[PDB]
Amino acid sequence: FEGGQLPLFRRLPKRGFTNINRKEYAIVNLDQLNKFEDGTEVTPALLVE
Amino acid sequence: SSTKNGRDSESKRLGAKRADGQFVTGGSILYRQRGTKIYPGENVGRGGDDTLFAKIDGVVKFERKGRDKKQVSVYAVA
Amino acid sequence: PKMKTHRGAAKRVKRTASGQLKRSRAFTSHLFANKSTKQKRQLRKARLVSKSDMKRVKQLLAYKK
RNA sequence: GGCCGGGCCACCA
RNA sequence: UAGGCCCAAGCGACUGUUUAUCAAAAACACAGGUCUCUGCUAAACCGUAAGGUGAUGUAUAGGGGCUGACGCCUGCCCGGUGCUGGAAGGUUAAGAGGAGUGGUUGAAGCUACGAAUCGAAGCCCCAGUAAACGGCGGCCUAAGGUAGCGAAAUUCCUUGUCGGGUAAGUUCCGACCCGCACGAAAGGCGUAACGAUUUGGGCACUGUCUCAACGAGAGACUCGGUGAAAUCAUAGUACCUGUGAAGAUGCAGGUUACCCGCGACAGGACGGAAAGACCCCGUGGAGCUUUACUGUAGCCUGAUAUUGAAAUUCGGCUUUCUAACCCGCACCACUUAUCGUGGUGGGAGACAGUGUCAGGCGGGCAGUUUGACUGGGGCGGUCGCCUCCUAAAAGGUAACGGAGGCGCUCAAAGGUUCCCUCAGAAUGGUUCAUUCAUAGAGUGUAAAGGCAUAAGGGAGCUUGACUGCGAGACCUACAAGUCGAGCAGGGUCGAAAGACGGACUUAGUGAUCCGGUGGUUCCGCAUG
RNA sequence: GACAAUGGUAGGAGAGCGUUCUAAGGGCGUUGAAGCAUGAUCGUAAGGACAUGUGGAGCGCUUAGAAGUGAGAAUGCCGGUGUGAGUAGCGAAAGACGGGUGAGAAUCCCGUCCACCGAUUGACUAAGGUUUCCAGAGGAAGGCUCGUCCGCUCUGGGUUAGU
RNA sequence: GAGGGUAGCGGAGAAAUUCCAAUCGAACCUGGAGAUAGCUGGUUCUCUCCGAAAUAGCUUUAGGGCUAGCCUCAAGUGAUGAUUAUUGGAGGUAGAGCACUGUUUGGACGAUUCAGACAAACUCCGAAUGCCAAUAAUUUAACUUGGGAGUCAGAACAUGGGUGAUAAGGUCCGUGUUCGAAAGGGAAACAGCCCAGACCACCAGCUAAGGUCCCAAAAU
RNA sequence: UACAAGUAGUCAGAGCCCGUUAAUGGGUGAUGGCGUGCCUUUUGUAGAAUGAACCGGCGAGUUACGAUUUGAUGCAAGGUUAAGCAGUAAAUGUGGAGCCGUAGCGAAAGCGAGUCUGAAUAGGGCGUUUAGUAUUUGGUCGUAGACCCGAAACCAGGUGAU
RNA sequence: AUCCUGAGUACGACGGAGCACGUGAAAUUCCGUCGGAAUCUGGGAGGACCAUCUCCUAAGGCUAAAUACUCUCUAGUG
RNA sequence: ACAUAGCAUAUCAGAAGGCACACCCGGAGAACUGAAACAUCUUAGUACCCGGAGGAAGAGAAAGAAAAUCGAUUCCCUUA
Ligand SMILES: [K+]
Ligand SMILES: [K+]
Ligand SMILES: [K+]
Ligand SMILES: [K+]
Ligand SMILES: [K+]
Ligand SMILES: [Mg+2]
Ligand SMILES: [Mg+2]
Ligand SMILES: [Mg+2]
Ligand SMILES: [Mg+2]
Ligand SMILES: [Mg+2]
Ligand SMILES: [Mg+2]
Ligand SMILES: [Mg+2]
Ligand SMILES: [Mg+2]
Ligand SMILES: [Mg+2]
Ligand SMILES: [Mg+2]
Ligand SMILES: [Mg+2]
Ligand SMILES: [Mg+2]
Ligand SMILES: [Mg+2]
Ligand SMILES: [Mg+2]
Ligand SMILES: [Mg+2]
Ligand SMILES: [Mg+2]
Ligand SMILES: [Mg+2]
Ligand SMILES: [Mg+2]
Ligand SMILES: [Mg+2]
Ligand SMILES: [Mg+2]
Ligand SMILES: [Mg+2]
Ligand SMILES: [Mg+2]
Ligand SMILES: [Mg+2]
Ligand SMILES: [Mg+2]
Ligand SMILES: [Mg+2]
Ligand SMILES: [Mg+2]
Ligand SMILES: [Mg+2]
Ligand SMILES: [Mg+2]
Ligand SMILES: [Mg+2]
Ligand SMILES: [Mg+2]
Ligand SMILES: [Mg+2]
Ligand SMILES: [Mg+2]
Ligand SMILES: [Mg+2]
Ligand SMILES: [Mg+2]
Ligand SMILES: [Mg+2]
Ligand SMILES: [Mg+2]
Ligand SMILES: [Mg+2]
Ligand SMILES: [Mg+2]
Ligand SMILES: [Mg+2]
Ligand SMILES: [Mg+2]
Ligand SMILES: [Mg+2]
Ligand SMILES: [Mg+2]
Ligand SMILES: [Mg+2]
Ligand SMILES: [Mg+2]
Ligand SMILES: [Mg+2]
Ligand SMILES: [Mg+2]
Ligand SMILES: [Mg+2]
Ligand SMILES: [Mg+2]
Ligand SMILES: [Mg+2]
Ligand SMILES: [Mg+2]
Ligand SMILES: [Mg+2]
Ligand SMILES: [Mg+2]
Ligand SMILES: [Mg+2]
Ligand SMILES: [Mg+2]
Ligand SMILES: [Mg+2]
Ligand SMILES: [Mg+2]
Ligand SMILES: [Mg+2]
Ligand SMILES: [Mg+2]
Ligand SMILES: [Mg+2]
Ligand SMILES: [Mg+2]
Ligand SMILES: [Mg+2]
Ligand SMILES: [Mg+2]
Ligand SMILES: [Mg+2]
Ligand SMILES: [Mg+2]
Ligand SMILES: [Mg+2]
Ligand SMILES: [Mg+2]
Ligand SMILES: [Mg+2]
Ligand SMILES: [Mg+2]
Ligand SMILES: [Mg+2]
Ligand SMILES: [Mg+2]
Ligand SMILES: [Mg+2]
Ligand SMILES: [Mg+2]
Ligand SMILES: [Mg+2]
Ligand SMILES: [Mg+2]
Ligand SMILES: [Mg+2]
Ligand SMILES: [Mg+2]
Ligand SMILES: [Mg+2]
Ligand SMILES: [Mg+2]
Ligand SMILES: [Mg+2]
Ligand SMILES: [Mg+2]
Ligand SMILES: [Mg+2]
Ligand SMILES: [Mg+2]
Ligand SMILES: [Mg+2]
Ligand SMILES: [Mg+2]
Ligand SMILES: [Mg+2]
Ligand SMILES: [Mg+2]
Ligand SMILES: [Mg+2]
Ligand SMILES: [Mg+2]
Ligand SMILES: [Mg+2]
Ligand SMILES: [Mg+2]
Ligand SMILES: [Mg+2]
Ligand SMILES: [Mg+2]
Ligand SMILES: [Mg+2]
Ligand SMILES: [Mg+2]
Ligand SMILES: [Mg+2]
Ligand SMILES: [Mg+2]
Ligand SMILES: [Mg+2]
Ligand SMILES: [Mg+2]
Ligand SMILES: [Mg+2]
Ligand SMILES: [Mg+2]
Ligand SMILES: [Mg+2]
Ligand SMILES: [Mg+2]
Ligand SMILES: [Mg+2]
Ligand SMILES: [Mg+2]
Ligand SMILES: [Mg+2]
Ligand SMILES: [Mg+2]
Ligand SMILES: [Mg+2]
Ligand SMILES: [Mg+2]
Ligand SMILES: [Mg+2]
Ligand SMILES: [Mg+2]
Ligand SMILES: [Mg+2]
Ligand SMILES: [Mg+2]
Ligand SMILES: [Mg+2]
Ligand SMILES: [Mg+2]
Ligand SMILES: [Mg+2]
Ligand SMILES: [Mg+2]
Ligand SMILES: [Mg+2]
Ligand SMILES: [Mg+2]
Repeated sequence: FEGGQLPLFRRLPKRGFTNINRKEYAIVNLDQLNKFEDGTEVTPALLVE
Repeated sequence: SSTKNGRDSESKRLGAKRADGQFVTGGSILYRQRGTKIYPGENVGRGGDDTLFAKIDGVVKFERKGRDKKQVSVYAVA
Repeated sequence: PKMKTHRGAAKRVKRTASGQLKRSRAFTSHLFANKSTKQKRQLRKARLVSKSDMKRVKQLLAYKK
């Protein structure tokens, strides 16, 4: 509340929307794959385990 | 009765914004004014509202021009 | 009980990596004949919520990460 | 704004 | 123990009624007058309804408004508002009526919408109505105040002026009319009688007074008994002049004063009592009003259901019918019953009533709103933006300080290249010429700052009054606002360097939410 | 050791005092705990001891934990007690004396005289109250004084309907 | 008189906002309920260090609030703080002047000219100061990021000004000090003036303003 | 202590009377200097502004759940469970669903140490070039009456015409 | 799949209500008024709507436990 | 007129009223308050009132959730 001055989150516009089908991925970088031995077969099950 | 007066506009904060001998970067405003009270000199530009601004990095120098006129230049620091 | 997010605020800002809030610009709805070309072009560019305003409104968006 | 020749009706940034 | 009386004026006719507990009155009522509604299941009123009051009444009756015995009377205005009646011309809702279109599946089809036109009251229009609301001039109107009264319960000026009354009369009485601002049923003017009414005068009479004295009793006072209260920071609590939050027991300097009672008095302790009723303030409350906003009880009107059969006439209109529905109609039974139910007649009848939907009216009732600044508040003025002065030679800087302007404009008054130079004066001529003329002209517009690099004037071409931006900087609480080199894309003008992202600069504007329109390699709820 | 700093409202920061309860450890107490009272005691403060009297059964200390944790003001709430003060008042009026009773008498009983009401201060019904009525005994409180008296206290009684 | 009836969004009223169980512009009781109170009052042990503000902007805002300003605590960063000297610069006040605008007095000549004046919104001129900077002396800050605030009634004095009347202990701005939040000495007394900033103790000393005949310390 | 002018004390001080937690002691006090209570509220109160007769007791920032920050501690590219079950109303064991972090940018599709805008191999915004997480003490905020007391009023359901 | 499989029903318009959701792109559920289906080649839903696909089979009824509370009772706790 | 309504008699002992009616289901349903005013909205389907019960009540055996499949209802955690 700003004492009756129009508050900041009313003087600014709304923007955008939310995608219902938004896909978010789990991310593994190359540096995190360095913990496996040479010749390993990397799989989501192995990354989770 | 009542006064017919009571009005004024917002003060516009004109005048010098950098000192003679001071180092400024390019784009720095040196002087706000109405008209050419001070003229643009060397490496100094004059904006649409008559603002004087430095076009290079360098040192501000206020100098006389002619008999009754002034100018401000900026010179590259060696 | 849980604190409640200010939903109006939540519709107008987004959190940045450093924890700041990216905001849209006022004066961008109508009356565009009265604002100059450069004014509108530069009003297309997003700003941040100022630190003075953050001091006032931070708790309203504590859950919006 | 609607309709008819100024009158009725309509108008929740 | 047992009326004081007389003269005169205002108000109200009268007896009566009223603020239990500061108002008894001129206020209310009243008999009388008038207007208006109401044909009986009356109107009006209470109640959601049933049921009631009205009334076991029936227009010589009942409700509501106004006036207020009686006497003489009650003028002008119907433009406005209300009320009443007309016209079904314009406008309008539900509903009907379906031309047509979008989405989807070449279509059906399903689906979202959708114009002809039919469609009530109201409102608009016309007329009337003033013992309806109201109005009763300063050429204007709807019309401009009749009778009577008038310095008044009304007259500001005002103690109007004159007369009477008194030695002396702002009151009183009688006149005048110059009625700030009387006036005819929110009645005018009178009026015998009446009045714990208001007002002026007089006789009687008096301790009301000159002017106070004495006497009786009850308290007070002394003694025995009994024995509270408000109040109270601690108190060994002086005055004067001063000081001080601007009126001192308590501070300063003086002055005065042995310690403790008792009877008295009220100048102070801003003495006690009641968180000032006045005044202001609170985005406090409550009651009341209305042509404040939004509603709503109710009522009016239309469609449709209940709800059926025939016709006539132009989807309607109209007429007839009976069998739904209705009867606070009659008789009959239950039943010794003015309820009810049933039966039979009569009346009425697809109306009414009631449900749902729709339009209208609706301070009758309800929830609320009705700004701030302000040398208290109100009234007046002001509220955003631009320029100047105040402003103290950076910037900034207040007052209901002193002055002005803005809510645009221009297709050139923008861009570029080329060229050009003013106002004024003097002197000559039935606008022109010469000479001076640093600008004393002009610059779209207010002022200031600038401008003869012209930023002022003219011409050619033109549209940079571009798209994507943007180092850095000014200003600044925020939101905003301002300036900007330079890079890229595509140009204009220029021989070229180069200039151009509107205008000599600084006003000419308004956030968000919502909605409309155009585009869109975005999303679009199993998939398209 | 030798230099500096240390006025302070709103307010920020730090360190401590004390109260009740809990855990663990270690103690005190009928050869007298807590509480209370007095004292010329100790600590920079909040505060801590000791001695003596009273009291008569619980209570410290250490470390840590938890709070209904600290009052002088709220026209604060409750209780007690002051002040005003031996002050105001003691609620419409005619009593006097004799005798009696008694610890005590203006005030109770009895007597005489006096005085007041008498369209009522008399008599009887109703409402309302509900034992206040009667007798004997009493005098703490109540009675605006007193009290031997009482509508007060104790004990025992009292209301009878065919009309 | 008795027995009954009308009940609070309501009754009743020969009407006064009048009565409805000793206060009726809407009775009383209980509940919602700890209504709400941007208002008043109150808010309890101690010491230690630091220590404000009474302003700006916006506000149905004006004795409220919000951000900024000023306080505190903690980490960072490190010359960026302060003062002076010197040097450079921006700007138009005081004064002065009349070159422009406006005002004004006396001559002269036939508007100009001679002489002499006036100005917040006049300037041919123009200080002192203050301000912005740059690189030596002294000095001790400064800034950034977070945790916690309070403040938004100010007052007098001096001085530059508006306003008022070259009135006000008036009012509104600029500048400085003090009070606020500051005791001590002086000004008789006396927040705001003068001297001066109290860690504690001392029956030591030197001074400030102000004083030295007695009150009453010190020069008759 | 009866010649004295006052917020009642304080500093100085004879006289008299006592004798202790034995301390450069205790009680009283002629006489002198200095000195207008406290609280609240204020620009400013001795204030003739508020509040308190006195004494005693009682009487006001609390707790729960979220957020943020600081300190502490465990683990660390990881940290941690919730309900539940077992257990003594315990600690604790088990429970990995879930949550936060290890990656951001964008309205989104998306792309990714980048990404968005943009025609751009340009410029610019936000990012990258490690540190988090769990519990808990303290501070503060939010939802709750939220430091305490106090309206006038509003609504609902009852009770009243002695 | 020869017959049966809940009819004034589902559903629709208007007015409302309940759904976190204020009529909105508002599906899904219920009430009043008025209208008003289909019949396994059927019907309903998958957030307007259409087509495909997917899931289901309304308009009849019954059902313990896990859950809520404490005037109580018994045994205990702080 | 048949009939029915009605009336008399015997038999049954079904209802009535109460509550801790705390929890539960339904009917009906505010206001102060918050929005720094206020009407939409909020307080809140809360308070109060009324009806019906049980030891629990309600719900319940898909014209469901979904989009790789699950398989009545309810309740706790989480999603958030
Ligand atoms: K008329
Ligand atoms: K008329
Ligand atoms: K006259
Ligand atoms: K008059
Ligand atoms: K007072
Ligand atoms: Mg200005
Ligand atoms: Mg321009
Ligand atoms: Mg737009
Ligand atoms: Mg009369
Ligand atoms: Mg009479
Ligand atoms: Mg009276
Ligand atoms: Mg009076
Ligand atoms: Mg009287
Ligand atoms: Mg009748
Ligand atoms: Mg009359
Ligand atoms: Mg009359
Ligand atoms: Mg007439
Ligand atoms: Mg007419
Ligand atoms: Mg119509
Ligand atoms: Mg119509
Ligand atoms: Mg007058
Ligand atoms: Mg006389
Ligand atoms: Mg006369
Ligand atoms: Mg009249
Ligand atoms: Mg009349
Ligand atoms: Mg007489
Ligand atoms: Mg006497
Ligand atoms: Mg006596
Ligand atoms: Mg003083
Ligand atoms: Mg004085
Ligand atoms: Mg005096
Ligand atoms: Mg004195
Ligand atoms: Mg006396
Ligand atoms: Mg007196
Ligand atoms: Mg008084
Ligand atoms: Mg008051
Ligand atoms: Mg008052
Ligand atoms: Mg007064
Ligand atoms: Mg109708
Ligand atoms: Mg009203
Ligand atoms: Mg209200
Ligand atoms: Mg005002
Ligand atoms: Mg005023
Ligand atoms: Mg006005
Ligand atoms: Mg200056
Ligand atoms: Mg300046
Ligand atoms: Mg103007
Ligand atoms: Mg204007
Ligand atoms: Mg030109
Ligand atoms: Mg140009
Ligand atoms: Mg779908
Ligand atoms: Mg789809
Ligand atoms: Mg200190
Ligand atoms: Mg000091
Ligand atoms: Mg603190
Ligand atoms: Mg501590
Ligand atoms: Mg302690
Ligand atoms: Mg104890
Ligand atoms: Mg306590
Ligand atoms: Mg007290
Ligand atoms: Mg007392
Ligand atoms: Mg006394
Ligand atoms: Mg006496
Ligand atoms: Mg006395
Ligand atoms: Mg006396
Ligand atoms: Mg006496
Ligand atoms: Mg007596
Ligand atoms: Mg007699
Ligand atoms: Mg007796
Ligand atoms: Mg006695
Ligand atoms: Mg007795
Ligand atoms: Mg009642
Ligand atoms: Mg009466
Ligand atoms: Mg009254
Ligand atoms: Mg009145
Ligand atoms: Mg009364
Ligand atoms: Mg409540
Ligand atoms: Mg309260
Ligand atoms: Mg300090
Ligand atoms: Mg101020
Ligand atoms: Mg506003
Ligand atoms: Mg001068
Ligand atoms: Mg002159
Ligand atoms: Mg002159
Ligand atoms: Mg000047
Ligand atoms: Mg002055
Ligand atoms: Mg002053
Ligand atoms: Mg000043
Ligand atoms: Mg100071
Ligand atoms: Mg001082
Ligand atoms: Mg002093
Ligand atoms: Mg002094
Ligand atoms: Mg003097
Ligand atoms: Mg002195
Ligand atoms: Mg003096
Ligand atoms: Mg000396
Ligand atoms: Mg002396
Ligand atoms: Mg001496
Ligand atoms: Mg003497
Ligand atoms: Mg003596
Ligand atoms: Mg004295
Ligand atoms: Mg003294
Ligand atoms: Mg203060
Ligand atoms: Mg004052
Ligand atoms: Mg005092
Ligand atoms: Mg006094
Ligand atoms: Mg007060
Ligand atoms: Mg008092
Ligand atoms: Mg007390
Ligand atoms: Mg709090
Ligand atoms: Mg805060
Ligand atoms: Mg079935
Ligand atoms: Mg709904
Ligand atoms: Mg729904
Ligand atoms: Mg929906
Ligand atoms: Mg459906
Ligand atoms: Mg039975
Ligand atoms: Mg039975
Ligand atoms: Mg029961
Ligand atoms: Mg029950
Ligand atoms: Mg509100
Ligand atoms: Mg019930
Ligand atoms: Mg029940």
